[PDB]
Amino acid sequence: RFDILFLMLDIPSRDDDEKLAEHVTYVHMHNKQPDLDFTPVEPSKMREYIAYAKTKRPVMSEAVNDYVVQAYIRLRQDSKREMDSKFSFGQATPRTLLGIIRLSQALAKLRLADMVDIDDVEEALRLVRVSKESLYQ
Amino acid sequence: VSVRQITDQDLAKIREVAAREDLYSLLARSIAPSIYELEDVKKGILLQLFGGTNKTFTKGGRYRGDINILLCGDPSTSKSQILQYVHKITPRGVYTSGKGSSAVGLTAYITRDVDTKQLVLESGALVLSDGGVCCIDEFDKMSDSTRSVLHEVMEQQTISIAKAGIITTLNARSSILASANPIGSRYNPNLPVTENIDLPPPLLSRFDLVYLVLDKVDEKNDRELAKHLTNLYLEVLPVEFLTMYISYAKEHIHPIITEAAKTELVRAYVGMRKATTRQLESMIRLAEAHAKMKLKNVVELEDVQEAVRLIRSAIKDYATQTGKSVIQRKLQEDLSREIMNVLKDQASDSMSFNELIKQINEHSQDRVESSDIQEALSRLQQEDKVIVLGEGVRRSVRL
Amino acid sequence: GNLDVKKALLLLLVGGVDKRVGDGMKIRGDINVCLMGDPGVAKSQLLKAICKISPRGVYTTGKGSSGVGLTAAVMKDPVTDEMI
Repeated sequence: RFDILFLMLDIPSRDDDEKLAEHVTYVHMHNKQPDLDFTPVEPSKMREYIAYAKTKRPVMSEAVNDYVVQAYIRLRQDSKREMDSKFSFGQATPRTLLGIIRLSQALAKLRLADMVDIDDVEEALRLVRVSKESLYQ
Repeated sequence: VSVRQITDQDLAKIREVAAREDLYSLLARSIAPSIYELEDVKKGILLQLFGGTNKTFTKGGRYRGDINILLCGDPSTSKSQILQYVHKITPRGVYTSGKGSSAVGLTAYITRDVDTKQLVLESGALVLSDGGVCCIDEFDKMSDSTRSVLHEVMEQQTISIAKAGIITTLNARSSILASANPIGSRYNPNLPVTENIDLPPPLLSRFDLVYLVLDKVDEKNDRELAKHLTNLYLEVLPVEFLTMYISYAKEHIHPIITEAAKTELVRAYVGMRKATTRQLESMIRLAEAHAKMKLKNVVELEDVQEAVRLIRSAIKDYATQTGKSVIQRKLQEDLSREIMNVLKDQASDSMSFNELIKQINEHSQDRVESSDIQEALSRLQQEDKVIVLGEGVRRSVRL
Repeated sequence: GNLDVKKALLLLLVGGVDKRVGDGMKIRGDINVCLMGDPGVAKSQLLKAICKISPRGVYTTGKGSSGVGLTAAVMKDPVTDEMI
C-alpha cells in the first residue's frame, strides 16, 4: 500500500565522501550552508504556493491517460517477468498506477494549469524505477 | 442526531425485478458496481446475504442459512474494498483486521464499568458479529486462540462463555467472510492447493467456499481494467432497492426444494468425491439461497447446476501433500530399513541424526529434508518403531 | 545531495488530488512514502525539515507514539475532571 520507498544504502565514495565531508567541513565553519550556487525558498513564501497549487486539481488528458495504461501492462509485464525473488518487487498492482496517475496529478499541481502533461506523467514513472534499482550499487 | 416497513408499490417492483431475467446477474453488477470483473466472486456475495434457510425441525437442527466463504488471492486485488463496501451493506455487519482482533475480543469482555466501580460483562466481536455479515482480515494471520472460538461458531453456531464469574453459552448466528492473503505472497503455479493457502485442513475444509483470486496478466484485461480505473478521472444498477429486497427476501421467503432438486444433487456429489458431505451440506445451503432469490417458496431444479459449479469454481482452482498416498510412509519404511541395516551393520542400534541426514536426504529426491525426517522420526517414535536416544543421535526401537 | 529524494518530497508535501467516485468511495489523494536504509544517515533529519514546513506537520517515531497515541484514548484529567 506504499507508493514509494527510497533505499538509503550508503557505499563510501572517496570523491563523494570528501565533497560531503567538505559540506561537513563547511559547517560548523559557518551558519550559512547553501552556495555555488543556490537560493532555497523560505517556507512561508514557499508554503503559500503549496495550497495555492493545491486549489488547481489538474484534470487528466486522455492522451497521457491511455499511455499510462500502456506502460502499466508493461510494468504489469516486466515486474512479473522478474518472477522469483531477486531484485523484485512485483506485481505492479493498480494501486501504484492508481497513485502514479495521482502523481502526475500531484506533479501537475506544481505546473498548476491542470493540463497533465505526458512528460508530467512520465516524470513520475522516472521516479518509480529510481525508488528501486539502486540496489545494484 | 443526523422494523423497516416497505411501501406496497416497489414491493411489486421487486416482483417485477424478480420477473426480470438477469436479476441473478444484474443485481450482481449492482452488488459491487465500483468493483471490476470477479463476477463469480460477486455471485457468491450475491448468494450469502440470501444464503440458506432455518431448519429447527421438531427439535434441534438449526443448520441455519449461515454460510461463510473466505476470499483469497493476489494482494491489492481490491478484495478488501468489497468487505469495506459490504460492511455498509449489512444491517448488522462486522469487520476486523487480523492480529488486532483477539479471541477475547470476539466474546465476553467482562471489564469493570469503572464509573460504578464494578466489572461489567460485554459481548465480544462475534456476539455483535451475531446476525448479519462479518468480514475477516488476515484470517491466515489470526491467532490460534482465534478460529477456535470460531470453530465453536462454525459448528454450534453459538458462543459458550464459562469464563470469569458466570457461565453463558450464547448463540451467534451470523454470516462471515474472511479476507485471505497468500504467504507467497503469490499463490504460485501448481503447488499443493491447501498447503498454499496455509491454515489447517480442518479449518479450511469447513469453510462454505473458497474463491481464489489470481491474475493472468490479460492485456486485454488490465488495460480496460485500467480503463475502468481510467474512470474517475471524472466526473441497470439498483442501489437501495435491492437492500430492501435484502430485507424483504428474508422473512417473507421460506423456500422448500421439494423432490426434483434432490435427484440432481446426488449425481454431482458422486463425481465430486469422484469432496465432502460438508460440500453436500453447502450444495443444499447454496442453491436454496438461490431459492431465496426470485421469491421462490420452492427451489428450481436448475440452479444446483451452477450451485455445484460455484463449487466447481473453487474446484477449477484446485488444478493448481499429506493426502498423496505414502509420502512419509515410504520414507519411514526406508528410514526404518536404513536404521535397521545400520543396526545390523553398525555396532549400535543407533546412528547420528546428522548421519541420518547424510544417509537419508542426500541419496534421492524421495529422501526428505532433515526437519521432515525428524517429523517422520517423531511419528515413528509415537509408533514405538524408534528411540530418540537424545538430541545427539538416533536409535532403533528395542525388542 | 539526494535531491531526487527531495524531488519526490515535494509531491507528498503537496499530493493530490484525491478523487470522488460518487459511489461514493474517495481515493487518496495522499502520498505514503517510506525511506529504507541504515545506519541513520541522518534520515531522521529529513523529517525534521519536512514536517516543520508542512502545515499540520507532525513528527513522530516508533516509541514514540503508540497506536493508543494515534487514537482517542481515555485518561483522567488532573484538576478539572474527569476521564476526558
